[PDB]
Amino acid sequence: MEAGITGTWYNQLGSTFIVTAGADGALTGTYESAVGNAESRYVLTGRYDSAPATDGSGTALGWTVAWKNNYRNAHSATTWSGQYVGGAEARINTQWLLTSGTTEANAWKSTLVGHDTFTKVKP
Amino acid sequence: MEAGITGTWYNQLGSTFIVTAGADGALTGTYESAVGNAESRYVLTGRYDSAPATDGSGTALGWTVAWKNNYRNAHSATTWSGQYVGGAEARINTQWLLTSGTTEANAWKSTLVGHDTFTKVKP
Amino acid sequence: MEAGITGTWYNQLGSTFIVTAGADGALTGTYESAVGNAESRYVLTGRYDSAPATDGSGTALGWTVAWKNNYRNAHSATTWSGQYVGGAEARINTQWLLTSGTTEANAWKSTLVGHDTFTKVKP
Amino acid sequence: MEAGITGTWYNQLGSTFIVTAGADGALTGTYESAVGNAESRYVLTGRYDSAPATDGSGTALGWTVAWKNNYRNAHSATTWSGQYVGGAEARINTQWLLTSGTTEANAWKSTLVGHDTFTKVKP
Amino acid sequence: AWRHPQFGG
Amino acid sequence: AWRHPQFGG
Amino acid sequence: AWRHPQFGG
Amino acid sequence: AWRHPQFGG
Repeated sequence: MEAGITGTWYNQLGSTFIVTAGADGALTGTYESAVGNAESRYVLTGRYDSAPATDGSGTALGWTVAWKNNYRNAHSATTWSGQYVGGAEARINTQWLLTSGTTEANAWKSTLVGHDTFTKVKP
Repeated sequence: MEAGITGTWYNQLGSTFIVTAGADGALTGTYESAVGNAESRYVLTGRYDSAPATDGSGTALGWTVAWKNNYRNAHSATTWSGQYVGGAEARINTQWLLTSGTTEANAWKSTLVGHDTFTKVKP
Repeated sequence: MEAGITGTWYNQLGSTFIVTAGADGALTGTYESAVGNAESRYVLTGRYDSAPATDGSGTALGWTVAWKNNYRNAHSATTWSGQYVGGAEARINTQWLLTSGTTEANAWKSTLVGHDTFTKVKP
Repeated sequence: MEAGITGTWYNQLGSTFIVTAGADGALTGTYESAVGNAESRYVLTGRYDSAPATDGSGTALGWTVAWKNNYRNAHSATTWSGQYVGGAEARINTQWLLTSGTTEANAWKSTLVGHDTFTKVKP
Repeated sequence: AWRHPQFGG
Repeated sequence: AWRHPQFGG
Repeated sequence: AWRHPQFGG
Repeated sequence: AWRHPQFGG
């Protein structure tokens, strides 16, 4: 189990990540790049190290969001890979890969890469 | 729903990816980098586009494996981001990010990047 | 100095990479994604480890191409990072990052990631 | 030509990037992760878009540093891919790939990925 | 081009 | 969208 | 260094 | 492990 992961996280763009960390190492929740906007809400699932080293190392984790809900389908999926770092300034530092479904000829532009930092405090 | 994703996939290194694609867009299964070896078996969860474009584009998907099971804990997690391409030579082309839990000073070496191609036929 | 890097390399898409490895660790040459087509020819510069380990490890290298020549300007640049592996089946395995100049609002789609394998034999 | 690239840049870790932007689109200079420390100084070469769009888009660029100088050889090379954004708060936002020379069996851990932001003002 | 939903699109 | 020159564009 | 489990380690 | 020169190593 990883105590301080469960809860609401905000990236620097305004997006909200709401997650529950299961004792089993399961991450379950929703991602919304808007303010309680249902059309901007998507389901996420992931995994985290439920028994991290005690030496001050961070807690490795990862999650995926397929960009399809009841209002839209962007034919793409993003995976965030990173680690949770506890403390008064808790944060989840990540790197992401956004892949779009493409034809074979267009596969060269299928994957974008970037990074996000989530904190527990509003934007 | 995405018909041909459910099943057993093999990467070019020998690893086995066993997954079930739920109608809801859920990916559930196990990853084993060995031959039915229980100590090499890890749980995976992900998401996929359950209503992909019909124009011949691939089906975007992503999954995460936290490297901890009942036999070992590597304090790390890998996310694979990619797309499923159907046909007689079905394949899942992906790019991955392997993040290890590190201390703040060692964060520069926290994330490795690579790529994998899975097919339905043995290695 | 790294003996077998100087020369003509081909990726799996047909692109041609012509490079000269300087004794100083300098990589200089041209990249053309076409057949001797001048409008498809761009200048490249990079660096390589000129005194690699002798234990069978590969030779680390990297190069950049800004996509502007006398016929076109795609307002973007690609960096390839990888290693040279000698032998009868010499090859340069790389991972690349293609960044396009964007406005601040569009920065999320500025960088694409992929991979290429170059060999000395035609496509 | 890109007016405001030539000069001294600092990342958030203290590293110094000294570069000259040639009219031809050439980037030439040195990278030092220390304070005028000669053993920490390495040569860099790259390319940039010398005629960027005028619509407020950034200027795409990329450079490579092979980690070998007269004092040390880390058998690795890093490529930074990104864009220059002018203004009172000029900055170069990048994503990097650090590849180490490895044996074939160890190739899975050959490439690290991260990101850096350089400003013209001290750390 | 169009705002992807990940970025408030 | 349009074929980038890196890919034979 | 040590074989990570992802790669048959 | 050891401080790579890119990071002040």
